[PDB]
Amino acid sequence: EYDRGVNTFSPEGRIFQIEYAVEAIKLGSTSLGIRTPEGVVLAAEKRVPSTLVVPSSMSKIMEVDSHIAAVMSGMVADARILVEHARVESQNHRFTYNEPMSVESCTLATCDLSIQFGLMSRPFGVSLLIAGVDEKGPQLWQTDPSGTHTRYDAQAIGGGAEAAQSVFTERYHRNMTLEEGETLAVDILKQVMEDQLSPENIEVAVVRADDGKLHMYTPTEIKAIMSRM
Amino acid sequence: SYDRAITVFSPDGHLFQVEYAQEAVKKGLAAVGVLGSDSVVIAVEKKSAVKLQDSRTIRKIYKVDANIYLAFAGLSADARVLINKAQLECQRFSLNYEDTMDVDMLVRYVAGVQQKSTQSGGSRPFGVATVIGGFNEDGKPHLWKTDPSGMCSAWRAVAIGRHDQTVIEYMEKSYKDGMSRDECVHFAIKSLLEVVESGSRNIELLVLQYKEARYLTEEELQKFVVEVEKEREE
Amino acid sequence: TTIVGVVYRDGVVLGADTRATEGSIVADKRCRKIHYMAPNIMCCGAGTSADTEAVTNMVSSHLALHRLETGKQSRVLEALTLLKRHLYRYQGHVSAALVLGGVDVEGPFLATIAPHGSTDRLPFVTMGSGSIAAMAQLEAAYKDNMTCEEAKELVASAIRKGIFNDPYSGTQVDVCVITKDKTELTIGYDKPNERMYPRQEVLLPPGTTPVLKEEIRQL
Amino acid sequence: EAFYGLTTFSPSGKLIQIEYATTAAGKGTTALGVKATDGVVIAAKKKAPSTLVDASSIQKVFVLDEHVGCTYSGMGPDCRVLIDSARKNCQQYKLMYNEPIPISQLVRKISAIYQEFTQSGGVRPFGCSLLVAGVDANGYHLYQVDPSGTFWAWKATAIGTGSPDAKAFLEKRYTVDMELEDAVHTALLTLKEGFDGQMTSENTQVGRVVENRFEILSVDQLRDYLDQI
Amino acid sequence: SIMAYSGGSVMAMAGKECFVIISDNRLGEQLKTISTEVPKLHVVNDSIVYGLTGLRTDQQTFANKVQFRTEMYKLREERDITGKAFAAMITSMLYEARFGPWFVEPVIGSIDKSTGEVYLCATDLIGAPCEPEDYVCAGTAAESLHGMCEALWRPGMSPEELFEIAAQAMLSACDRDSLSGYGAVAMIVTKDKVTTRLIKGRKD
Amino acid sequence: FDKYITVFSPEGSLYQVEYAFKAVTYPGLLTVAIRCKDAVLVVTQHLIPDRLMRPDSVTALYEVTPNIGCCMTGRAPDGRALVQRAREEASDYQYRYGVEIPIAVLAKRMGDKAQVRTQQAGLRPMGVVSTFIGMDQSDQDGSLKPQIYTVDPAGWTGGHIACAAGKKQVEAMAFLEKRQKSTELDALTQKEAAMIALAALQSAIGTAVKAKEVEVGRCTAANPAFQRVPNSEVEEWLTAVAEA
Amino acid sequence: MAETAIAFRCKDYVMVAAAGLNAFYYIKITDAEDKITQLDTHQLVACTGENGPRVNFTEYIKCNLALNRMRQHGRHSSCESTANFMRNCLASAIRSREGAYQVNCLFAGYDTPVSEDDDGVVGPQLFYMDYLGTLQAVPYGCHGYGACFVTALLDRLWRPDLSQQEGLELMQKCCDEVKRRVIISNSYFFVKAVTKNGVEVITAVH
Amino acid sequence: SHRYDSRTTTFSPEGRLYQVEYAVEAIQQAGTVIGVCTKDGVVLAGEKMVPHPLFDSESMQDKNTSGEKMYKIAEHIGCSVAGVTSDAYALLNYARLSALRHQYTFQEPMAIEDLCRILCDEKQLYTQYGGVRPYGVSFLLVGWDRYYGYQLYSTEPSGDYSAWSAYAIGQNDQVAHALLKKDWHESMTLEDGMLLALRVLGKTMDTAKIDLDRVEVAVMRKVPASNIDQLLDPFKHHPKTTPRFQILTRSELKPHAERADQAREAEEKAE
Repeated sequence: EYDRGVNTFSPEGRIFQIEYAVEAIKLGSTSLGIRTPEGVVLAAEKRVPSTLVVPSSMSKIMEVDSHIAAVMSGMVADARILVEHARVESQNHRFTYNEPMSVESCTLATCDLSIQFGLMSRPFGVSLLIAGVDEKGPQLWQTDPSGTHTRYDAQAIGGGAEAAQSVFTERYHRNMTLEEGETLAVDILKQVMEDQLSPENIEVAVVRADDGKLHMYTPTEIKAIMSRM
Repeated sequence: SYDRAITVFSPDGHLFQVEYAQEAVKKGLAAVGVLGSDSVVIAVEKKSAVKLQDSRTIRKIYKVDANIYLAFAGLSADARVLINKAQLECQRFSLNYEDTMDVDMLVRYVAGVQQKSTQSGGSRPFGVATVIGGFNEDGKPHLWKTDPSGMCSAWRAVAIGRHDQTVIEYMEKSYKDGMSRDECVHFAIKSLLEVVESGSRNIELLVLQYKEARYLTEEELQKFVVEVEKEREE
Repeated sequence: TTIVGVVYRDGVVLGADTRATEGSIVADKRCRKIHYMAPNIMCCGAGTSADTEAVTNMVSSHLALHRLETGKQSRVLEALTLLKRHLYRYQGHVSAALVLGGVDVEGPFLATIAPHGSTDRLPFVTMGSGSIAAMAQLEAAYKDNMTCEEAKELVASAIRKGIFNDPYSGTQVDVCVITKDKTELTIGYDKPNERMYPRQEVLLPPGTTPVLKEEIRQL
Repeated sequence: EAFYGLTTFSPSGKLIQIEYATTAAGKGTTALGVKATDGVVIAAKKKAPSTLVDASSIQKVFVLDEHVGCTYSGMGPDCRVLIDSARKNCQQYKLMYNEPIPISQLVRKISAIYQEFTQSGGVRPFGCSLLVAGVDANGYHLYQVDPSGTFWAWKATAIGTGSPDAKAFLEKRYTVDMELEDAVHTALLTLKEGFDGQMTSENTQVGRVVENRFEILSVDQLRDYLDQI
Repeated sequence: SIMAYSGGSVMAMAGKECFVIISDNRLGEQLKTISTEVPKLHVVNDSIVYGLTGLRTDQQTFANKVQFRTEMYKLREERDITGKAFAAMITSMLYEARFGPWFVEPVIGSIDKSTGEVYLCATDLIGAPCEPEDYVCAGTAAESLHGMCEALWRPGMSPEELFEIAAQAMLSACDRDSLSGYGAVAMIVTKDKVTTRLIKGRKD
Repeated sequence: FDKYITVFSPEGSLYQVEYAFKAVTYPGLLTVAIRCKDAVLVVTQHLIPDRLMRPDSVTALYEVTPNIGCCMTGRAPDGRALVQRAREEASDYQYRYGVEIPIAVLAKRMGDKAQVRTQQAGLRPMGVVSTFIGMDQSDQDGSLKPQIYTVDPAGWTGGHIACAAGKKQVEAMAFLEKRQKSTELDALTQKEAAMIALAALQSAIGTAVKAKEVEVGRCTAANPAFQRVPNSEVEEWLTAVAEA
Repeated sequence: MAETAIAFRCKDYVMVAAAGLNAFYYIKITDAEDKITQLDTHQLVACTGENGPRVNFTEYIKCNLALNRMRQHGRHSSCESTANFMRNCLASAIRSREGAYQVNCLFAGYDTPVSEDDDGVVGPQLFYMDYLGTLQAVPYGCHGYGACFVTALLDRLWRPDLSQQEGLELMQKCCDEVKRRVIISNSYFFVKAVTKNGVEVITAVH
Repeated sequence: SHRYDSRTTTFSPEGRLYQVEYAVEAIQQAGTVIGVCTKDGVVLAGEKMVPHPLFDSESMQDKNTSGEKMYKIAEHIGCSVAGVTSDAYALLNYARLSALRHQYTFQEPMAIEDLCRILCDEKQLYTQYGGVRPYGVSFLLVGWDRYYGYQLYSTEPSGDYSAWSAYAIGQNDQVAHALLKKDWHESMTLEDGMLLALRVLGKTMDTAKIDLDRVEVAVMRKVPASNIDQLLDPFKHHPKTTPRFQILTRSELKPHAERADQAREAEEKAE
């Protein structure tokens, strides 16, 4: 496994450690993101290893800034690193330009840390989704271990992703409400999760277009979503 | 400087060096943490008690700051390094922010050092899991775990080391919220004895209450081992 | 301090006074200002004693080492180059001022190094606070192809001019002769200053000074 | 730019590169040393490949400082590294303490360089042993340093090719009473034992520690000793 | 002056197979006296003693550097340092700091344990040695101590005679120095024996 | 595993250094050097098969300093690189000591440089044998004696009376040993020496040489600077060999 | 100099006092900045000088002591240890880029047996430090403008064997002399003692 | 060059670090060392290698600073090593500096357990960073500090360390442990510990008598303090007793080795 150095291309023009880091993101818990004109929604399977875990502590959704959230899949500890950098970058942007960082600019600056490997032994085994609201309204991007951001309208990452890109293709239209989005989110998780979907087993957040602020759904408010289905 | 890449993804997404660090933690002595209403209980297996080791008390639960305590499983010497770093971090923090470090802050620092070592060229991962327990300066008790991937997580109770998952499966069944000090110590002793042989000289046990950390004397412990081994017949 | 060198037919004579002051007080009446540098090279120094000692030691050591590498005798011009390069780098801050004299295969070699790291190879030289007084006796009496004795006398004479006219210089003359074959250093070649009143033994008999406590310890 | 180590432990616990360096260091020609009550003698074969080598230019015995000498076996140029460093150390010590480095300290300094090349990255160990002979305040000394960095004080010994047999023959003839004339005689006799062909003041070198100094015998001085054996 | 700030004087003199080294006892900040029980002598080993003068913090720092060096020496080398090495060492250390010096002025006495050869050495703050045969000295009262030692000292004195003239000299000179005094401590060092004595002096 | 990096084999040998010695003979060129009472010569083959190559442009002889020549034998560009390093060494030395570097010191320093490449991994040993010639002043009388120092890829440095390196270095050496039982080589004249050198080259390479197929370098007590010997004079020696 | 600290040690305690004043040029901000910092259960340091240095220096020591007591399983450092650590830290600073910590300390402690094996010094210890890292054990000492008044008063009145009560009385005369004679209002003094039983605050004196 | 990296600081598949396991093998090949921690001192008894009749002494002036197995780290700290001797000297020098840096900074003796942690941190490093091999060394440290009294730690190449009442490193450590288990108790004099140390050492290297030639003994004990120079710092407290590391001459050790022949003769009577 040290036969091929880490900067090596395969015969198909893929860097091997990147392709492998991607393979690690398919072992991760499913996360997903849905752009709506009313806001963005992120939702994550928590996938806790025990009832004895305190579920707030296994937080797959993270405030980057008042208006940006991220949700990881793959190696959580690797994700903590990226999100720390995003936080720092988003805040340096406020500092320097006295305004909130755009969501894309933020995703860029999080990919700017993922290029660095030869410095970092290996790539981050992490894909983020980064939802936010700025001047161009709600937005959802995906980072990969490649370092390649990609704006999306709906996305999944994780073991779910393939089954969840089935469901988006059928039920996602560019014009849904924030509640129809919450609903499609939680639906998808119900369908792809291993465990029974309960209000502690998942994590849901939204960044609303109107206020441009990010709300993390408490278990209560996630029941309020499960209610109508 | 030597900066070869030690930790790298293999084909099926895995980081072997981190899986193998974790294998080194499954060979380590058990440790267990339990969170009650007003207490955290950290209990660890000792290796035995050969007549040769110093009869002067050596603790296998380490103090990181006044308020924070850490058990570990895995490579002793790696652990010792992590702990020294943790100790030194808590002081750096006091010194920068006057306040004392919240436990969760300390845990995150440690987990970040663990993570950092799965991604630094030249270095292998620490082969150490930790249980960390303590109280913030607001009377709220916490209990955390780190594994060698650098992942931490808060628990109501937890086990690390050999047969961690046997012990955690046990604890899922029994464990209730809002235990007393004495029910915590009981529950921890009970849980450890799922994998440790006697409860004689091979269990150190630490009890953390807001502002007061106290190891059981070998005598106080044995009233609890009889009270428990007598409850295991049934 | 007065140091002096002259080249004579067979070699080089160096000379020095021996008063080491501190401030305006003679710390040592009889210090050695003529440093060994190599078997065939000596140095005298003036300026800041510490700088002079450091520098000669350093170079002496380097040449010792270089001599094991090469197997040959040290050349006076290697000695000089190591010195000037060192002093030049410290821009005068290392306030050594050296007369360097030896004999190599190429013949006698006498030179000054100034603290800023200038050299001046010459047939007679002086350095030190006594330098001007001594230089004047060299200009007055030097000639080419002096015999060894002629050279010693002249070097002594020149150093006496500093001893007697520079405050910073005194006590006695040391000389060093360096031929192709050997290096003969001669302490007190001239002692023109005994003391003229014999010391008066002031009698202070044991117990004279009041003691409060005492600790004795055997070995 | 290679920073990984070349010398490593092997499953039996052995450091094999160091055994091989030790093998290399016993493939030299014979050198040996004899300590006596009033001095030390070290002596080596200079087996010149051809007659067209200027034997004056081959040095098998070396001054390290006025009071201490060495000779060596195994790979010449590796030893030249050690000797250069040992010369420096002798001089650094004088510069500091304005006394000659005691042999014990010198050998520990050498030992240390050898050890660095058994652990430091990128390098192989030294493939030569030294004898070091000298005189300090503790008297006369004679030490052997091997590539492990280990060293031994000896009363007499021999490194290089004919060495087991040369050591055996020194065991007989050595006496704690020995004076230096007899030591030289014994050293030269011991060489001569395993010497293919006539010994000459050309194809042998000899160093002695006598009084307070180390000196390499001239060919003149060595010829007077070789007329009595 | 920084060299005078802390006050204090030290002096060492040779006799036949012995020396005396002696310090005054005062520690000041200029004219403020802080303590009258601060002898400036350090014992390196049975045969070497030294005193430092100069800025007291540097005396402390440097003495501690000297004690690291000497204890390290003794472990590596398995013998006691000798006064010549010891003084060379010191000189080296002071000169390392030539461009930002330790404000100290050491005064070293030593006696070869065999021979009985006695070695004194005082240095300036950048480590220029002064190795006279008679007596060396340093500190605030150094002018006056040269006065006294010149006058009183003679060759081949015995421990006792030598002690008396060391003490009279230290006291007479310290009585003319505002920054030195409160009596003195003296160590008399022979081959066989070390004797320390605390000497009574003025309280001004 | 030991064949490709600078670690010891079980026999205690460094393969990459042995193989670097084969790089010395691979080109097929021989070099011979020889000292006489007041000179030293180095003769190396100078083969220009390519009619279109410019003979004066390729050489294995190099001034290192005005008073030190060297001939590199082996992998030519590795030789060129050692020459650069020698030159640097010589020049750093003149700056530091104010004197031209003695040739035995230069050799020694180049042996140190090579040795390093055999002990630090992942630097390829230079596959050359360096042969420095020059005069050398004696400390007794100040007279100049001629010197030949080699350095080989292991870092083994040696002084010689005569020496050959390159293809057939053995049959060249054998010839000079044999001619050293007759005459005393340090009592010869620059002519009798050059004859011996050229004859050894001829013996070894099994052919008679022409002047333009060798290149000869020289230092002499009279004129210590290292100089390419002109062809006219090499022709005359080669004539003097075919005859006597 | 504006804030005077005083200390002295008797047989069974070391008593330390220091003026509350905190100033800004002439503006008196408070007479109630406690400048006596406890470093350990039996060690305290009265420290004078600008808040910046005083707090950074004391917080550094207090941390490093605490650190070292962790990395040493709960064992208290000796007072001489601590004082040498402080000295070395001060001293190192005068030759640093940043420069001297402009603070002057009285370090006082009481050394108790740390274990059954401790043959060490038992009792009160007091050290005078200055910003350059001078460090001297003393039976009493002072810093500040009052330093000299008090020092001469203690030379007159101090005895090694005062009771804890004679000590309060004597410290009161010390504080009072500093109020009588220093132009700068050192109106309130904080006073603490160290004994076998630790640091006690003393409110009876001010 | 990366094809030839042996990857010394990597984990193996069972979370084992092979280079550290094999350093341990190297140590189990080394001369045995026994340590016995009493309450009157600590004893180290070590197997020297077989004394060729041509070995010389280094003629060091200080007899107690080093021997073949035993070294002094500080006035209060001694050690003995098993394993790659030259690695030992690298570390030993490190331990010496550390103990003296501690003394520089605090002006008091470093405690044994801190010296020990320092040492083992230096070893742990090489098992994690740096791509070179570990130090192939095991100490037994001994010494005395005011915190814990006589102590005896032992270190391993992993960087772990442990406190013991008695222990052995080197050749037949398993066997020597089992024998100390049986005969160690909490109330031994120094003489008793010296005996136990030799009985065990002589039992592991399979000798009828103890072979004075093949054995070194060191003792760390407190002795009266001589050079209380009290006029020189009046306020400084000087303890009445101070630790001393002592290496026993052949003669000081002769009695104690006879006395361990006699308790090996009186244990073959019962049989």
